[PDB]
Amino acid sequence: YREMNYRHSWLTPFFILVCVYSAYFLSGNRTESNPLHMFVAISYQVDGTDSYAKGIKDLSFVFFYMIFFTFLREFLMDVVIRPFTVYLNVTSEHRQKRMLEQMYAIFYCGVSGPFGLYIMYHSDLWLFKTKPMYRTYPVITNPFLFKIFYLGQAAFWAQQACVLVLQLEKPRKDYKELVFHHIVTLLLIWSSYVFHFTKMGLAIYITMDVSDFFLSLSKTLNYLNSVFTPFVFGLFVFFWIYLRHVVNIRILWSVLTEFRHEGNYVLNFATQQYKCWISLPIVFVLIAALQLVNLYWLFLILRILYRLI
Amino acid sequence: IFNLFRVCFISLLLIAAVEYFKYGTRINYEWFHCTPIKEPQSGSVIKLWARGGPSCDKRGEYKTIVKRITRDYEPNDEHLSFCIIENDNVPPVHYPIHEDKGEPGYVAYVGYDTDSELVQELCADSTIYHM
Amino acid sequence: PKIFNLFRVCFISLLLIAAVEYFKYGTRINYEWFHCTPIKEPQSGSVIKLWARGGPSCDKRGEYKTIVKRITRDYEPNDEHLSFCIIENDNVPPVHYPIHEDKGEPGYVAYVGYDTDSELVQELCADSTIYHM
Amino acid sequence: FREISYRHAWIAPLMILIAVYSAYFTSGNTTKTNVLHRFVAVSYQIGDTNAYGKGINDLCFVFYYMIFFTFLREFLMDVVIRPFAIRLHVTSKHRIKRIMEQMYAIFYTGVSGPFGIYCMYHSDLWFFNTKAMYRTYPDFTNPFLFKVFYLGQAAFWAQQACILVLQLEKPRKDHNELTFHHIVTLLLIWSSYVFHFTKMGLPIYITMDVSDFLLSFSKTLNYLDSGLAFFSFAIFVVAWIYLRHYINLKILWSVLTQFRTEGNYVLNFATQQYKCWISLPIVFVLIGALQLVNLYWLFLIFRVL
Ligand SMILES: CCCCCCCCCCCCCCCCCC(=O)OC[C@H](COP(=O)(O)OCCN)OC(=O)CCCCCCCCCCCCCCCCC
Ligand SMILES: CCCCCCCCCCCCCCCCCC(=O)OC[C@H](COP(=O)(O)OCCN)OC(=O)CCCCCCCCCCCCCCCCC
Ligand SMILES: CCCCCCCCCCCCCCCCCC(=O)OC[C@H](COP(=O)(O)OCCN)OC(=O)CCCCCCCCCCCCCCCCC
Ligand SMILES: CCCCCCCCCCCCCCCCCC(=O)OC[C@H](COP(=O)(O)OCCN)OC(=O)CCCCCCCCCCCCCCCCC
Ligand SMILES: [N+]
Ligand SMILES: [N+]
Repeated sequence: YREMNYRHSWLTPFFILVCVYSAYFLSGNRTESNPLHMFVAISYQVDGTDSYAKGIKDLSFVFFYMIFFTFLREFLMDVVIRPFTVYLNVTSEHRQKRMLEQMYAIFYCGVSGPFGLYIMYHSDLWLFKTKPMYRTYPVITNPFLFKIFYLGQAAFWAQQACVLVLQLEKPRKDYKELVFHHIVTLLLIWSSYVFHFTKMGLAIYITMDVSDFFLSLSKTLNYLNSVFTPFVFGLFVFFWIYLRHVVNIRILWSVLTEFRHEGNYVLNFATQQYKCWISLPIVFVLIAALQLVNLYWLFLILRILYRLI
Repeated sequence: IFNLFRVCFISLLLIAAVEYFKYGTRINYEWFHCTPIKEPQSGSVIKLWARGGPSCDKRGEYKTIVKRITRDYEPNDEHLSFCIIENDNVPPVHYPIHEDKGEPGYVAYVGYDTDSELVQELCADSTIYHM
Repeated sequence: PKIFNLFRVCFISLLLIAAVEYFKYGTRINYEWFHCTPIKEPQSGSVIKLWARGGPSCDKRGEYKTIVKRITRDYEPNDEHLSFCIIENDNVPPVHYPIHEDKGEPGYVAYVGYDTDSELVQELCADSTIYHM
Repeated sequence: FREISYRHAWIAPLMILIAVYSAYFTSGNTTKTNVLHRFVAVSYQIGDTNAYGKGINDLCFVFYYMIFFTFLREFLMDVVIRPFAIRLHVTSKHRIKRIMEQMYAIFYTGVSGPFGIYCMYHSDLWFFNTKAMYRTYPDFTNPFLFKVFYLGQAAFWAQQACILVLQLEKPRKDHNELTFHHIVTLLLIWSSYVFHFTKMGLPIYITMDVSDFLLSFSKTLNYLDSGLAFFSFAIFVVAWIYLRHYINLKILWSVLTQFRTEGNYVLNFATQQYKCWISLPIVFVLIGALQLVNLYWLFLIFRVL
C-alpha cells in the first residue's frame, strides 16, 4: 500500500471516498437522516421541492468534496494527463509540469464552465440577465444544481488553495498570483453564497471560468507547437473581452442601476435582506476590484498580443 | 501542514464570524432598525415606543419596548409595572422609509411601582404587567 | 522592543478587563438565558403554550423576557403574521420560583400561534389582550 | 534639558502630575463633571454617601496614578533611597541595586499595611471577620477608603508590573519570581474588585502587605549589616505564620463554609450574585493556589532558619 500510496498519490483519498460512499449506500437509508448524507450529498432540502437552504452541513459537503477533488486532482495527474504529456513527448521537467497545471485547468474549467452554463440555462439568469440577480433577493434557498455548483466550486477551490498552501512543490515565481486567485475566488464564492448572492455570483463565476478555460487551452498549446495556438488564443481574446469585461461591466452597471430598482432595497436584518445602500458600495467595490484586476490582466493579454503579432 | 491548519482555522473563523453576524443581526434586528423613543411622563413613568423604517415592524417595536422595559428598570431595586398597548390601526409593517412616520404600532407605559397608580391612568384599559 | 512588550501586556490586560466587564454586563442583561428555561407546551398546529421555569433568579421579568424571546424567535412574522398573549400569574410575586423542582405555577404564560390559528390563540388567551406581530 | 531629565527620572512624570493637579485645582469645577476628575479622584460616588460605584473611570484613575507611582517610585529612589544607600556606606553596587527595591518595599508596604488595617478597622471586617466577607455580597459600591486602596493598589502594582515588563534593568535572578508576584497581585486586585469581592480581598491583601513589609525590613537589615536583622526577621516568621497561613487558612475555611452560609448563595446574574456553587471552586482554588504559594514560601523561610 505505502509504495502504491507514494507512486499513486491519489490512492489515499480514493480509499476514503469509496469507503464513505460505500458506507453511505450500504446504510440503506441514503437520506438526510444518514450521518454520511452530511458529507456525500447536499443538505437542507426544502421538503421535496428543488430548493436547498444553507447551514453547517454545507461545510461537511465542502470538506468531503475537497477530498474528492484531491483524488480527482491527483488521479487525473497520475493516470490520465501525465501519460498524455509523455505521449506528446514534451521531454522537459519544468515545461511538462507546467503543462500539467494547465492541462488540469482544461478538465475542470471545461467541466464547470459548461456546468455553470447548464445551471444558468435552467434559470432566469440566461445570457447574463442582470435583473434576475436582484428581483428574488435574498435567495435564501438554492436549486439542487446551484447548491451543487456553489459548494462544488467551494470544494474545488478550497482543495486547490489547500494544496497550494501546503506547498507540496517548491513555489514558483507566479505562486503569489495563484494564492491571490485561489483566496479571492474562495472569498467570492463564499461571500456570494453566505449572503444569498448566488444568482449574481453564478454569472460572475461563469465568466471567470469560461475565460480561464480558453486561457489554459491557449496556454497549453503555446507550451506545445501547433497551428491551433493562435486560433485558440484568438478565441480567448473574444471570450475574455466579452466575459471578463462586457459581461462583468454590465454586471457592474446593474449593481448601480438594478441593485436599487430590482427586488427589495430596504435593509431588513430580520429577513436577511442585505441588498441596500450599505451593500451597494461593497458589491460595487468587490466586482469593480475584480474588473480592475481583469483590466490589469487585459493589459498583459494585450501586450502579449502585440508580441504575438 | 501547520500553515494550512492556520489558513483553514482563520478561514473557518471568518465563516463562523460572518455566520454570527447574519444570525445576530437577524436575531437582534430591532436594535439596528428600531430606535427606542422615551417620553418621561412623571416620576419614573415614561411612555415608550420604537421608531424606524419598514424593518421596524410591530415585532421589532415590541422587542425594542421590552428591551428597555427590562433594562431601564431594575425590579430587584424596585418592582415596576408596565403595559404594552398595540396600535390596532396599523399593520405589523407600517413605518415608512422616510421620517414622516405615523402612529407607532406599539406603545408602552412603564414605571416603578411607587408610580403604579400613574401607570394605570396612562394604561387605562390595557392590561398591567408587573416585573 | 521593550516598549512593545509593555503595550502587548497593557493590551492583553485591558482585553481581559473588558472581557470580564462584557461577561458581567452580558450575563446581567441576558440573565434570563441562564436562569429561565423556556418550557413550550404545544397546543395545536402553530399554537403553543409558552412559559419559563427556573430558580428564584428566574424573575417575573426573566419569564417575560424568556417568553418574549421565544415569541419573537420561534415565530417569524415575515413568513406569516403572528398572534400571541402574555398572561400574568398575579397569584405569585415577581420572585416566586423555588430552588428545587416543585416550582409551582409560572409567573407568566403566553399562548402564541401563527395567524392561521389566531381564532384558536384567542380562545386559549381567555379574554387576555391579544398582541399581533 | 535632557541632562536633568536623566539625572532626575522623576521629572518626566512630575510634569503631568503638576499639570493635572494644577489644571484640576485651578478650574472652578473640581467635581465629577470636570474632565480631570475621572483621573485625579475617585469616580462614581453615589449621592453624599461614602459608597462609590465601579466603572471605566476607575481605569482612568488607575492609569493616572500609575504615573503618580511612576513618579513616587523614581522620585524616592532618586531623592532619598539612593542617597540613603550611599550615606549608609554600602560596599557593593549589586547590593545597592537590591536594597533599592527593598527600601522602596519597606516604604510602600510600610504605608500600605497601615492604610489597609486602617480600612479594615473602619469597617466591620476588623479582627479578620470572615462573616463580613459574605453577608453583604455583592458589594457593588465601596467606601472611599476601599476604592482608594484597591484602585491605588492596582495602580501601584500595575506600574511595578509595567516597569518589570519594560525591563528597566534586564538582569535579575528572580525576575520570573517577581513577574509572577506582580501579575498575581494585579489579578487578585482586579478580579476581587470587578467581581464585588473587595471585602474578602482586603484581608488577603493585608496579610500579603504586612508580611511583605517585615520581609523587606528584615531583608534590608540583612544587606545593611546589623544584629537587628535576625530579630526583625524573627518578627517576620511569626507575622508571616499568622498572616500568610493562619489568616489565609481561616479565609479558606470560610470559603468552604461561610461562603455558602452567609449572604445569598443563589446565583443571580440579574443582580450580579456570583456567590454560588460555581464561584465556590473558583474562589477556593484561587485562594488555595495563593495558600500553596505561601506554603512553598514558608518552606523557604524555614530553609533560611
Ligand atoms: C471538475 C468537475 C469534475 C466532475 C464534477 C462532478 C462529478 C459528479 C460525481 C462526483 C462523485 C459524487 C457522485 C454522487 C455521490 C452521491 C450523490 C447522491 O447521493 O445523490 C446526489 C446527492 C443527493 O441526492 P439524494 O440523496 O438522492 O437526494 C436528492 C434526491 N432525493 O447530491 C449530490 O449531487 C451531491 C454529490 C454531487 C457530486 C458533485 C459535486 C461537485 C460538482 C461541482 C461542479 C464541478 C466542480 C469543479 C470545479 C472546477 C472549476 C474551477
Ligand atoms: C480555505 C481552505 C478551506 C476552508 C473551508 C472551505 C471554504 C468554504 C467556502 C464556502 C463554502 C460554503 C460555506 C458556508 C456553508 C455554511 C455557512 C452557511 O451558509 O450558514 C448559513 C446558515 C443559516 O442559513 P440561512 O438560510 O443563511 O438563514 C437561516 C435559514 N433559515 O448558518 C447557520 O445557521 C449555521 C452557522 C454555522 C456556524 C459555524 C461556522 C463554521 C465553524 C466550523 C464548523 C466545522 C464543522 C462542520 C464542517 C466539518 C468539515 C470541516
Ligand atoms: C503607597 C503605595 C501603594 C498604594 C497604597 C494605598 C494608598 C495610596 C493610594 C493611591 C494614592 C491616592 C489615590 C487617591 C487619592 C485621592 C482620592 C480622592 O478622591 O480625593 C478626594 C479629594 C477630596 O475631594 P472629593 O472627595 O473628590 O470631593 C467630594 C466628593 N467625594 O479629591 C479632590 O478633590 C482632590 C483630587 C485628589 C488629589 C490627590 C493628591 C495626591 C497627592 C499624593 C498622595 C500620596 C498617596 C500616598 C501617601 C504617601 C505618599 C508619600
Ligand atoms: C492602563 C489602564 C488603562 C488606561 C486607559 C483608560 C481607558 C481604557 C479603556 C479600554 C478598556 C475598557 C474596559 C471596559 C471598562 C468597563 C466598562 C464598564 O463601565 O463596566 C462597568 C463596571 C462596573 O459594573 P457595575 O456598574 O457595578 O454594574 C452595574 C450595576 N449593577 O466597571 C468595572 O467593574 C470596571 C472596573 C475597571 C477597573 C479595574 C480595577 C483594577 C485594575 C487593575 C489594573 C489593570 C492595569 C492594566 C495595565 C497594566 C498591566 C500590567
Ligand atoms: N441604533
Ligand atoms: N440555558
